[PDB]
Amino acid sequence: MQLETAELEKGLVRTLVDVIGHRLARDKNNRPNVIRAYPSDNSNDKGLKPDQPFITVYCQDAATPYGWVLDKFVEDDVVCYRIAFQIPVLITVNGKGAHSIMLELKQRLEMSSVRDLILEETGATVLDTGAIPNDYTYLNTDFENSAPLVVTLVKNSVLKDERGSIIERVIVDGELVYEEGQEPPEYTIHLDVDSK
Amino acid sequence: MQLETAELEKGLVRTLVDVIGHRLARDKNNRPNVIRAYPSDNSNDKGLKPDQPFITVYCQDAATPYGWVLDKFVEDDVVCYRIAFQIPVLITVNGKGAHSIMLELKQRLEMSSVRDLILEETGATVLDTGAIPNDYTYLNTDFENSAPLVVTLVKNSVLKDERGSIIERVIVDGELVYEEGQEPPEYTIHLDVDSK
Amino acid sequence: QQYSPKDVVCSWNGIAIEGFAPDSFLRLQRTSPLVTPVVGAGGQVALTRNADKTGTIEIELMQTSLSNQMLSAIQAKQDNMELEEDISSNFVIYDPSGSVLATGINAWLQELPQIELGRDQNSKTWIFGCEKLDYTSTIP
Amino acid sequence: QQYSPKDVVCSWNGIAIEGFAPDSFLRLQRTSPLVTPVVGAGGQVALTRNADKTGTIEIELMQTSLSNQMLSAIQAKQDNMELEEDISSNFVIYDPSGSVLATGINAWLQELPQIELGRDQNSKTWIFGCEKLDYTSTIP
Amino acid sequence: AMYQQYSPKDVVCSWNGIAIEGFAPDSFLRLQRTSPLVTPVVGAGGQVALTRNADKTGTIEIELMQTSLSNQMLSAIQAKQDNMELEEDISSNFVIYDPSGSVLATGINAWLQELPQIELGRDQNSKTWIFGCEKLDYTSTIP
Amino acid sequence: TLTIDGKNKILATLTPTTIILHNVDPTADPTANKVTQPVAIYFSEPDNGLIASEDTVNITVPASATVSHYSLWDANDKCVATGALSKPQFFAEEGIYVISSVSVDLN
Amino acid sequence: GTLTIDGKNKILATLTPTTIILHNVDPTADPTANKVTQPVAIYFSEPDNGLIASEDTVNITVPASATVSHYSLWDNDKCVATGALSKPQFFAEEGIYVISSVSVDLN
Repeated sequence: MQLETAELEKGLVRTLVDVIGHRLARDKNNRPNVIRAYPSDNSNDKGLKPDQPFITVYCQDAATPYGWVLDKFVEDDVVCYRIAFQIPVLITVNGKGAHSIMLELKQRLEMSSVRDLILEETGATVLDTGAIPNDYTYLNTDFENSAPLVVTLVKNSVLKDERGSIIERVIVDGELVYEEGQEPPEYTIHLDVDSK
Repeated sequence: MQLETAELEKGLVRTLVDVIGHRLARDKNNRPNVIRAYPSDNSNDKGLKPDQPFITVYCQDAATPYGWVLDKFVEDDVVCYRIAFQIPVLITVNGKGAHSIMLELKQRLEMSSVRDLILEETGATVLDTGAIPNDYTYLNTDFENSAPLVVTLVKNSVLKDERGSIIERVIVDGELVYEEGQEPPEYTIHLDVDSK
Repeated sequence: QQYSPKDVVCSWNGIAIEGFAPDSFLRLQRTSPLVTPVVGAGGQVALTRNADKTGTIEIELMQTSLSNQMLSAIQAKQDNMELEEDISSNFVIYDPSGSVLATGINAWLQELPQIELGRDQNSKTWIFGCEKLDYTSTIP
Repeated sequence: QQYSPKDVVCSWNGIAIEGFAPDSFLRLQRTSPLVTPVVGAGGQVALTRNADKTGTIEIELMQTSLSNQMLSAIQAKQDNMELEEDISSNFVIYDPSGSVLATGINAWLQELPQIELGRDQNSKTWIFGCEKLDYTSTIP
Repeated sequence: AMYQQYSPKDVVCSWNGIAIEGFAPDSFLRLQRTSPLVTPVVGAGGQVALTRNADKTGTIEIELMQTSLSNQMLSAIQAKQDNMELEEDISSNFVIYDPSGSVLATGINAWLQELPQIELGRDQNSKTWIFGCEKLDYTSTIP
Repeated sequence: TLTIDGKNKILATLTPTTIILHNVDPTADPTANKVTQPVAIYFSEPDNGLIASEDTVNITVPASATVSHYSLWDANDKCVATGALSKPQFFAEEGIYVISSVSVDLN
Repeated sequence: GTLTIDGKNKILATLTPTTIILHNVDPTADPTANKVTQPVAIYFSEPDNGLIASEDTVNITVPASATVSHYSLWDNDKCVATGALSKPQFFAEEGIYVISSVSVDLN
């Protein structure tokens, strides 16, 4: 499995539709309003703001606090590497009662279930979950209630080194001497070992 | 080898074309779009922004956290000095899916290969690699996705002191005395030693 | 060449070890000093050359590193062997920059790692002993 | 799989334990080292294989965690039993990522928790002993 | 080169057909001849002559844990031997098995000699048993 | 050394059926780095130990993607041939990459 | 442009030669000309790494006063391979020519 935030966001979006979809608004296709941040298509088209309440998913960054390389192994003749990653994600609810919805979303991510569905879709484990503020932003006319939350994930990624190769034959030479630097060696041992 | 960031940047640019050139856009000459930051020529000409996605390489600074002088030796009659340096570099991807490309670039700089090619071209070793944020900047009309990364390098530089000289002859004088300050010395030893 | 933490390779018992902790993932130390001076009441000095040359090797790995399973499996096998068979093996460390020029002649596993399960992933410390901690040189 | 603090499960005496402290809620450690080397005056080395294999298990819980009542009740029952009946029970720890592969063969409650009533809710530390702190491996 | 390793776990003692187990935390066995091999005599003029003592008896001391079950078996065996008639044999070979070769000796016609002093306190006190032997042989693998 | 008749007896059973395009060299691992969906391809019966495609194959490439190699797959999802394209081609927008012809040799 | 190991393994399974014949002239021409000995059965094993090897030794009776300088493999008769023997041999009288083992490769 390779690590790609584009897939983690999609998996989280698909999971949230079932986990917390009953509290959200629904579009013309009856689907709950969960979307990825900064919507756009065809390199210039821009999405419209859905009907409230809705959810936004945005991946912040990715780091490797756990060393630099976790494993190096051979799976088939191609060499492989494994690396441990950490990915903080930001989920926000916009509308009225955003805090009341974020609280229930928090209380469900900690269940034994749900954490299995997340791993089934994204193949990642939930590591931490931060606090929830209760924000108000003026916009125009009326304030909008919002409630962000940060959910950190952990995943292992594997890549293939197509430039690598393996050793399958070894040739060894040796000598024996009574004294250091004895120019004609007392004995010479030549060895050759094949994998087969 | 002397340390010059102008050459380190060129070596990194040449290496990246092969390492991560398959994910980038290509110009009229079919070359992947990798460039040095703040392009300019003839002291006033300014380069244009290439087609996305592309990469930018910019050397931040250079420091000497490892003492001040590493070695002092004589190679030929000219005296020599060796100094240890550290050079953080900044690589950014601009376009769509910048994070997805920076992740794969990270996962390749940690391989046993690639790190050999970097040393073959620039003659420097990779020391560290920082985290990758997921930035959005408005520009005009539409946001642009970007993903910076910091790769620190280590290199040793050697310089020639043309003002130096070596000692090849020594003249020594001595005295012996029963008591301190014996004005006529008991014995005098004169010695002269040549290199030849 | 110059030092970089991505080139260090450690090998013991035929296996390779990876997944080092971010910092302070290796330590070496002799047990006794090279010389123990003795000073008499009159100020005269005589030197004693210690025959002790053992040492200790401490290596830190990530909690989920695969090398942890290999070492535990090796340790488990040695608990079901007679005293006639041996357990020592050379501990070889390679570093292109020449920062660590040493190797354990006959190295044996000594202590099991301590385990902590705090918030974030922790490290595991393995301690090996050696009969002779050799300090080699790259210059004749 | 990869480590996450929400998957660790501890079971002793048939009950389950939850309400772990935010950080450093579990610790394991052997009592004695695997091998004690001995070095003679001439530099020769001989090894002693210790038969000791006991260990200690420290677990931290929140002050209001319900598991505190269960452990206190279990301890109270054992104070009113004759020496013929036993008090040991296997201490089993499960972790899907394989970070902690160990289990106490015969574990007995050893020390009661210290209590502090500062400003905010504090933690309680329970210490168990074991006859054999086994370190298992997931690889043959 | 390094010598063979010493492992207390693989040491087994036997006497009178029973196995003695439950060694104390430290110093759980001792062996000692009674008399020295040679007793030199020096005259006033400095001349020297050697006496070769024929005594070869010895003592084997073994120290067990306070609650070790082997304490019961020894007590029962000793109780049995108090009622036996003088013409019945009470001695048996004391055998020590040690794959590390650190112990070289064995007891020929060993007998129980002293009972253990019993002491109690907050901690646990080990119990010391003492045996004699007609001949404490010293043996080793041929060099 | 094989004769022409043996070569023809051999090539008739290769039966490549589809072609996929990659951006990384698929020689070491053909399962990864796919860029386009499988497309159908047809071949003629062997002669002189050689088989050639019977017609052109139009492949649609997604926008912003690159193609540098190819691979052929059997009727039972196994990779049997790999190779490199004439040029590494970058598609600014969705387009059609035209496969003029392809052949497999035993000579 | 090259066949993968899987393609070679699939390919070799179809070549199933079962007889071998010797000639005193190179059978690169009409393969049935200059035949010197009767056909002798020969077996081959499964293809591994794109190579097949003969299962067991084969004894061929060279008629008295004959000469052998070449050989050819036959299937259902089609000759699939040809080659030259290590040395032209003059069997002044009836004798035995031994083929220790022969293999076919695609590398």
